Amino acid sequence: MLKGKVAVVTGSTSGIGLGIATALAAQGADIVLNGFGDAAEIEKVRAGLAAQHGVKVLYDGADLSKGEAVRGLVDNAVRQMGRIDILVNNAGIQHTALIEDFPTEKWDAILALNLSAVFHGTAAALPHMKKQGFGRIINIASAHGLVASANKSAYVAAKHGVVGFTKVTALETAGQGITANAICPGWVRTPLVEKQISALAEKNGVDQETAARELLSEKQPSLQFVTPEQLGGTAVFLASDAAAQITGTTVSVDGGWTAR
Amino acid sequence: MLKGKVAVVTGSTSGIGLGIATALAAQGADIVLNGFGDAAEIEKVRAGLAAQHGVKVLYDGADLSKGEAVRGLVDNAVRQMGRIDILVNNAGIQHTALIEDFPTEKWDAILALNLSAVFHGTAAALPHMKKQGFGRIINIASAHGLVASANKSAYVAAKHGVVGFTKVTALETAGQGITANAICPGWVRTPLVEKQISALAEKNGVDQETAARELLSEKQPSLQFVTPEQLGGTAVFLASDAAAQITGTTVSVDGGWTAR
Amino acid sequence: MLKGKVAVVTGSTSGIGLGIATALAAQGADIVLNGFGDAAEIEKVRAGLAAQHGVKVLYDGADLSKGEAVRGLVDNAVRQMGRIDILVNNAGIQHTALIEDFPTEKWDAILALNLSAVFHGTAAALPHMKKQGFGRIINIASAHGLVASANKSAYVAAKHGVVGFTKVTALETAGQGITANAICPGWVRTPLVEKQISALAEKNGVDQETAARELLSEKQPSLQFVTPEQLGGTAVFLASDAAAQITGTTVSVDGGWTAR
Amino acid sequence: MLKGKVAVVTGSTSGIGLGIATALAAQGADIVLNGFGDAAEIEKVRAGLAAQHGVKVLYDGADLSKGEAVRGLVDNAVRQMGRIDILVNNAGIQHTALIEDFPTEKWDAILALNLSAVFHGTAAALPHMKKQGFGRIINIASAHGLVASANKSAYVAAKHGVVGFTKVTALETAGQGITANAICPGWVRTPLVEKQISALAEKNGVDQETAARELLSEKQPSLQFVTPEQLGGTAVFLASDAAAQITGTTVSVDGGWTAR
Ligand SMILES: NC(=O)c1ccc[n+]([C@@H]2O[C@H](COP(=O)([O-])OP(=O)(O)OC[C@H]3O[C@@H](n4cnc5c(N)ncnc54)[C@H](O)[C@@H]3O)[C@@H](O)[C@H]2O)c1
Ligand SMILES: NC(=O)c1ccc[n+]([C@@H]2O[C@H](COP(=O)([O-])OP(=O)(O)OC[C@H]3O[C@@H](n4cnc5c(N)ncnc54)[C@H](O)[C@@H]3O)[C@@H](O)[C@H]2O)c1
Ligand SMILES: NC(=O)c1ccc[n+]([C@@H]2O[C@H](COP(=O)([O-])OP(=O)(O)OC[C@H]3O[C@@H](n4cnc5c(N)ncnc54)[C@H](O)[C@@H]3O)[C@@H](O)[C@H]2O)c1
Ligand SMILES: NC(=O)c1ccc[n+]([C@@H]2O[C@H](COP(=O)([O-])OP(=O)(O)OC[C@H]3O[C@@H](n4cnc5c(N)ncnc54)[C@H](O)[C@@H]3O)[C@@H](O)[C@H]2O)c1
Ligand SMILES: [Mg+2]
Ligand SMILES: [Mg+2]
Repeated sequence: MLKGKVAVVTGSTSGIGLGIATALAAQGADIVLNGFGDAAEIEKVRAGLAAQHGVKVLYDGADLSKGEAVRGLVDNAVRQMGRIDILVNNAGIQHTALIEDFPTEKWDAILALNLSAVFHGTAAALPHMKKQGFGRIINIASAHGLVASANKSAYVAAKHGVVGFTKVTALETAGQGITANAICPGWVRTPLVEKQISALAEKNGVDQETAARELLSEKQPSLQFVTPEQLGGTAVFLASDAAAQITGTTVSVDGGWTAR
Repeated sequence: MLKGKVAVVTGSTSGIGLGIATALAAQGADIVLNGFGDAAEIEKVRAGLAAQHGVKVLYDGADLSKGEAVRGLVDNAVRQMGRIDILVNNAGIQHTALIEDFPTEKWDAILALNLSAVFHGTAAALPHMKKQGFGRIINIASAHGLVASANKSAYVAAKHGVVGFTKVTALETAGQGITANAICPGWVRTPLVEKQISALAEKNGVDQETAARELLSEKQPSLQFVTPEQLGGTAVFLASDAAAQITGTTVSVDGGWTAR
Repeated sequence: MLKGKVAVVTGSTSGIGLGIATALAAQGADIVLNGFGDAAEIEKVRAGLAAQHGVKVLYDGADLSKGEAVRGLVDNAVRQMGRIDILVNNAGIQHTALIEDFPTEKWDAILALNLSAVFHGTAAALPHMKKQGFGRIINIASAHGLVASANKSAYVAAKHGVVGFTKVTALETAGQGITANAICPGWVRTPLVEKQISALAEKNGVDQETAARELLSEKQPSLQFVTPEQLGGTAVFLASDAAAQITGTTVSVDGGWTAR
Repeated sequence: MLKGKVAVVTGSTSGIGLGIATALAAQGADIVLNGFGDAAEIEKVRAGLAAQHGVKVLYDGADLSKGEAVRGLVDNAVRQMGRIDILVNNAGIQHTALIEDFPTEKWDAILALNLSAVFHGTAAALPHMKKQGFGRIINIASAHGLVASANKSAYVAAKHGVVGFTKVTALETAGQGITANAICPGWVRTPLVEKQISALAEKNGVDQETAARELLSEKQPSLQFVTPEQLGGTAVFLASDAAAQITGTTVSVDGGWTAR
């Protein structure tokens, strides 16, 4: 379990990040939620997790496109929660276009959130974790941090960068009670993916579910979506003492995507 | 938990395999132990696990250098235990030499046990797992399934081969309720490693613990050995429902060995 | 240019090996051919090659499924041709079946040729190359030495093993004027592949070309076959002085196969 | 040979880029040089290459930290040279510090040049290359695009990003006459590396060559630096027709660095 520990999960107001925050709360960790969406729904999520699991849950609406706001999220988590044991760098965005059609604003935004926010959050966390002699940094990269798809240049570059950055984090902290690893999921049916399902159904003139199956079949041999609950379990495992010597690596949760 | 499941762990009379078997037993799985050793000592291990964890524990001493014995171990497991849910292919040997000095006899032995036993065990298990709609194949590869060292050609080749074979097992079973993955440890201070520590101590004319630290420092950034307990916890995670979409991949438990 | 250097190409009587042997001949290297087939055609090829490029081209029908025959091929290349500069380990075979249906004989034969022949070939070549202070070992692995496909367990395992073995070869020879690398081709339209195209045509009820394009389309983004000519040019590059510090690595010639 | 072709080589006033430009000029390619340093020396280099190899050589001093300047470099190369056949994305910078000490300005500067300039350059080049039905994009990544070192977070992230980006480039252009690949060098003794040798020398209290040897032995099994001339040869090879199906891959020129 994780009783007495504090976890900050970026982009945990929905999707994968909410599944990870929920799993960590279920292990007894105090939680800092973060991310956008509807404020009433966010408060319900926050109060609900605290009540259900009997842990402290805070919400910090920092916009993680700004480096100082990311560092502020971590530093304020320590101020309010008293420590930071687990940092899950999860917030991310997507945009698809051919490289020559890829707007520079979109390239910049994807690098800022999907890559640079991992840097800033890690930089802010590490002095605390070093003083603690304990930390777990868990970066949510992607199958796209190990391999590529067409039309996803900024996202694939960013996710590859996160994988490299995770390795450096591990090497700088090796032996200090701190590990850093990157979870690399295949498809998870969140709004990030639903948008691309919708696009494919339009392009192909089929219904939504036919597009969903095709999207899966192209990439994911199992023909099964990964779930936020599975990814929460994986984060819980990396946070555990069994994973004390798992550091600087990727854990692919992808139904066979990268095996072929 | 793994109540009502049966796990076979090859080479589980000592070292890593025993740590894995013990961890799975503690989650409530029935266990088939395998490997060599003293009758009284093995029986104490077997009877002690059964009594401690309240599970059935069989010992089958089959020599896994012969394909027919490996398949017979899986057969005997199903015969005596009723089913097979988890196969951990762990038994392995080492031999160090320059490639041009490498005894063909040792090349052959290392491939037969370190690689071919995985094929034979997997082949025997899969029809059961496929009929059940459930299975977990957990191969114990190495950091040497992903990178190399000098003087370990048969071992690196076999372990690389295990990684490839794992991927194919996964693709053949995708979506069928079965996963196959390879745990890739760094240094674990078993007799397999102690022999190399001893060899270094004599070569460099220092004491055992200086040789121990140098063996670690050369490969493993954390400067800490991985433990059988940690690898057992890693196996338990791979066996769990959270890992239902982790397939065809490697899990490096190596203290940063492969990150640099 | 490779004037006054000697290259052994295993399995060079046909397909990829022939392409490599040719390209190296055209660079002024002495050749030892090897492989199976009508001895009249083999003299025609061997003579044609010797005449056209002004090089000594020998032939040796050694069956490389046997360790001592492989070690013989090399030593007899040295006795006859004076030296060995380039060893290309290329001979290999394929067999498709589910793991549980894979005959042990086929498993064993695929390992013996596709993997163990590389060990035996290398073990023999090394003493000469080392005393010479120059050598190039070029292993013909595959995309399947890096990723996997369903139904190719022995092939994928041996080919991963070659990649691993190549790395160890590099490390043991580092700085000694010798490099070892593995070329990893995607689909090359040889009989080894024609066989599989034919099977797919029958399975789907389509002509040979619809089957070929679909085979390509599945794996190879460029939708173009790799050629023995190209693989030959790749071998030539690896043999050049520019590649002096290219060691222990793979060169993927695969039209994008491993990129996604 | 590359007669009639135009190559743009970023940061080719010094080091690896100059080696690559030189190699390409020698094959008959017209060259656009770029980068900083002494203007009189740059002119000697530019006029020298032009006269030595009988090709047109232009200097464009665009500061590639600005995306518009990178696109301007490519667009003006097409304007002044008639076409663009080969784009070598080479310019890069280094800064070493622990993650928590790493200045944001240096993080941003490294991503902008070492990663974003690769996007901007590629984006400008692609419409031209697609029109022409021929293109070669050669990205100078690093061993640090595939593995990590402590204290190099921005550089390792950027270089991993370049490896990912190269893959997406390959997939988007697959079959169209264009390839995109990433050359991944180990140590090359440029001023980028000399600065590190100097810091090591002062850290350890040794002379420069003791520090050079130690920097070498830490990472590079061959104990030999890679040369700009070798990298030029590799670039030339990738520009060749033999590499027409080499796309979306890395070519490691690293003396065994990533093998272990
Ligand atoms: N869905 C998938 O198939 C998939 C697969 C692999 C990896 N990933 C990665 O998982 C992570 C989460 O993705 P998801 O699919 O759950 O997406 P999602 O859109 O459902 O969730 C994104 C979360 O990030 C938050 N967010 C977005 N911009 C933010 C900002 N500027 N500051 C703070 N928060 C911000 C959102 O409010 C939300 O909480 C991403 O990094 C994504 O790249 C997703
Ligand atoms: N110790 C390490 O640092 C390390 C690191 C990475 C991977 N590994 C791998 O982990 C596995 C276990 O290694 P370990 O260090 O615990 O070794 P170990 O020598 O301590 O134990 C090996 C086990 O396998 C059994 N065994 C040996 N030959 C057998 C045979 N022919 N048939 C049946 N059983 C046999 C032994 O009886 C013993 O139970 C091996 O596959 C090894 O390659 C070990
Ligand atoms: N064809 C492809 O798409 C492809 C792709 C990637 C890698 N490869 C690899 O390239 C290599 C050659 O393949 P290919 O397509 O040219 O096959 P091929 O069937 O066209 O040629 C096989 C060659 O090896 C020889 N050979 C077979 N068994 C031998 C033995 N026991 N001893 C000596 N020689 C023997 C044959 O005589 C022939 O010359 C193999 O290692 C294969 O795994 C092929
Ligand atoms: N030296 C090595 O060991 C090594 C190893 C692997 C990869 N690399 C990579 O090789 C590339 C070149 O490295 P090098 O060692 O030759 O370095 P170098 O410093 O000797 O050369 C760098 C070149 O880039 C130019 N440059 C710097 N900033 C620029 C800017 N804003 N706009 C345009 N040009 C600019 C410089 O003027 C110079 O021409 C880099 O991408 C580097 O990361 C270097
Ligand atoms: Mg793939
Ligand atoms: Mg390494």
